[PDB]
Amino acid sequence: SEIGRLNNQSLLWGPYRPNIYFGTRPRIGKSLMTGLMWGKIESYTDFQHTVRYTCEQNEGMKGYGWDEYDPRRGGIQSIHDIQNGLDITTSFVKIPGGAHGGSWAARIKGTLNDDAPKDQKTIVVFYVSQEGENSELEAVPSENEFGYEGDVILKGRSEALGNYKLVVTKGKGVIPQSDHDLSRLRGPGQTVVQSLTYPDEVLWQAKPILFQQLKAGIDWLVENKYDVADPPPPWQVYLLANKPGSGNVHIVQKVFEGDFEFDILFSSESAGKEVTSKDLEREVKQATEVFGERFARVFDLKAPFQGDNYKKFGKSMFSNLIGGIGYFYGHSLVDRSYAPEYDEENEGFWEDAAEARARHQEALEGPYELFTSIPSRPFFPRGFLWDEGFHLLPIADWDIDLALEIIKSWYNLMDEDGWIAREQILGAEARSKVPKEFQTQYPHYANPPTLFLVLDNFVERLRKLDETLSTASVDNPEVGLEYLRRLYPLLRRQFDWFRKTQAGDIKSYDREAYSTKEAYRWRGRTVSHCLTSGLDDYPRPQPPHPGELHVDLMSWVGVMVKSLISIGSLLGATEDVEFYTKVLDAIEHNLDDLHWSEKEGCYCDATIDEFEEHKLVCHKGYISLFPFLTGLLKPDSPKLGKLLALIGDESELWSPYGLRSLSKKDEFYGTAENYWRSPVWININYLAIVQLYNIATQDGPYKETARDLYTRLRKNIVETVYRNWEETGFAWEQYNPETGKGQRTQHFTGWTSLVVKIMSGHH
Ligand SMILES: OC[C@@H]1[C@@H](O)[C@H](O)[C@@H](O)CN1CCCCCCCCc1ccco1
Repeated sequence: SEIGRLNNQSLLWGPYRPNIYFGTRPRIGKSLMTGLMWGKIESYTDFQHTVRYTCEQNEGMKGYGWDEYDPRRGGIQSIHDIQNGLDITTSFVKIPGGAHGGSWAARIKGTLNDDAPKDQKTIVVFYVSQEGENSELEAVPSENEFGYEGDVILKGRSEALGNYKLVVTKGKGVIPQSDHDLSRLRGPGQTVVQSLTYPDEVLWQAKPILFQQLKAGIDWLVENKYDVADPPPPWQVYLLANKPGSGNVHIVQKVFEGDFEFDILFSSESAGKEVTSKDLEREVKQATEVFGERFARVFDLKAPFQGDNYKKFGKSMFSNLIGGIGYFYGHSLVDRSYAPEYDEENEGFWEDAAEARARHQEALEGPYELFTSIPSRPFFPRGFLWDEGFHLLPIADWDIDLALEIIKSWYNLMDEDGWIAREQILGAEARSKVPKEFQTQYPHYANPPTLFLVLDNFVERLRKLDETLSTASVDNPEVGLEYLRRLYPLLRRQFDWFRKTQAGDIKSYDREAYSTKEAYRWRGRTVSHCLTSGLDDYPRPQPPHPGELHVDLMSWVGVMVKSLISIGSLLGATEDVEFYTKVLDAIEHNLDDLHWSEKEGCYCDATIDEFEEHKLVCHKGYISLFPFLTGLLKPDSPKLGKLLALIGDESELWSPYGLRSLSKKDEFYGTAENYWRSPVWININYLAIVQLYNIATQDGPYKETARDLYTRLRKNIVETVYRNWEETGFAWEQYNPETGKGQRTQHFTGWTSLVVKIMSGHH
């Protein structure tokens, strides 16, 4: 309980709003949040198009991301904005102390790029909001008439945070001055604050709230005879009238000519002395040193990636992955009808289930909270179930206590039946990034249980103060077991939930096999898709059919039983461990009996035919290697070796750039949206690389073959991601097997980042 409270205290504050360029919030649903906004202003209508706040990716932004980050300490973020001619640094640092989760500081630095006019006007805004019934926040008024010559001090109080002061410093930088008649009523130009109150649930809507104030300002100009005959400068037209006070929103605005910097100092009163700029500098410096030392220890790049170029690459892939960590809070949209159509028991079941959806029974439920890393800051800044399985493997290396926090956070969402929604859209803010048609979660929709992989890694570590806290759950085996003891019931619940809801039909067709129980079929499939599997458009038996069996799903169950055995063993759940052992046995046999093709030489999904007999439907690709990817095969398996032939074969899956999702020989190669139908995906490649390495480092028939493919596949995967990073600055969602080019979505960190773990090795 001691270590648990120390983690709470340590992880409370962070820049946990990955959906915006820069902002802070604690791991409290209703509390204090900050956000940064900037935009050049050249005209009377331009700011609304230039201003930046939520993350996007267009021709306007060269790139951005974290150059170093640890959620316990802070980090530095770099933003390269073409539209606004600015290179921005956002440095954030945490100062432990008091009872309330410590303090923190940020420095915003903006440098004009060579293209920007030397005399650019740039509007910067710091937006602060506080939710809660019994909380207060006040801007201390200034001496001077029209705004601030110096720092803005906000004093606030809340049950969650105690007393605090949030200071936005005067800054370095030329501040432009107006000789217009308006300066008599608005001042010649200075820092300003507007204190406002709105009903709590709209506070997150910083852009509209801001724009509403600017609009009222411009309206006031027009009411008071300032016109096109003789107008003030644009930048003065968009400077807000100063009106500090109290409210649950505080708009702090500055305008700069040329380069600029300013600081935010959040001072927890319950702590010792208040935070200073000089403080922020020291801690920024200190954090970097610590980051540096830990990176070289945890991510020791092995040949041929020992070079500094690869080190910068790793540091970028790592910092963006871990930097995506967010805290989200609010209601989810869930259909709790449990319509019978979602049982998908009929032929044509996809029209049945569409009819139930068209009943629109869903409603908001919760609130819920989640602490999680995300795949994509610009496009999907939210938790995806099987994604997090992958995100946490490098994170777990860095800070196992951290990863366990995230696992806990995920498992806390599980409902009474055993279900966790595979996509976590929590609260109005999260919903703003998502069409309503795609918000609704479905209690019958699974997602690969990849979080079990991280537990598997923790379990091997457990067998064999920011320093202490990162590893406290492995260094103190009592602590480690107590975690598993508490988690175990939930793991088991989820296992049962898969077998209850994702069951395949053996007994009701002409199907002979060693076990009558073991067969699985992903609920949720449409004619062309099966989103729940993770592999959107990978070809599946056509037409979809309740007699389908999916070899990937079965292998995922295998992944879970094996973990339940390890974790059960460790807690001594003897009754349980024996159930597992009979299940793992049956899956082993059943994988072969239901999914093995001796003709094709790989594992296939199955359906039942027109004549009601079990057919194999083989599509040589990731799906076909699943038992191997998930480590279910014995190292001397004849089948394994046949699969090694497939993996290595250039005319099938082996591209210079990684394993192709689908074989070049399959009819569905590069068809339709071509999502999982040729491209190279780093997450599944990572599984292939890990499993090759296992075979390569053991006595057995395939040792040297596995070793060769490990060597080359590692090389191809790392190089492809790195060349693309070098050329484009980005991690990509997937990679083109013909050109090697990164495609689909940028800023995918995201499981692409597994590249730092591939390079560093000693699995
Ligand atoms: O990383 C999560 C998820 C993985 O779990 C799956 O394995 C993967 O197959 C698909 N990805 C991405 C899902 C994208 C969410 C849909 C809203 C995005 C809107 C858009 C579409 C184009 C650009 O923006």
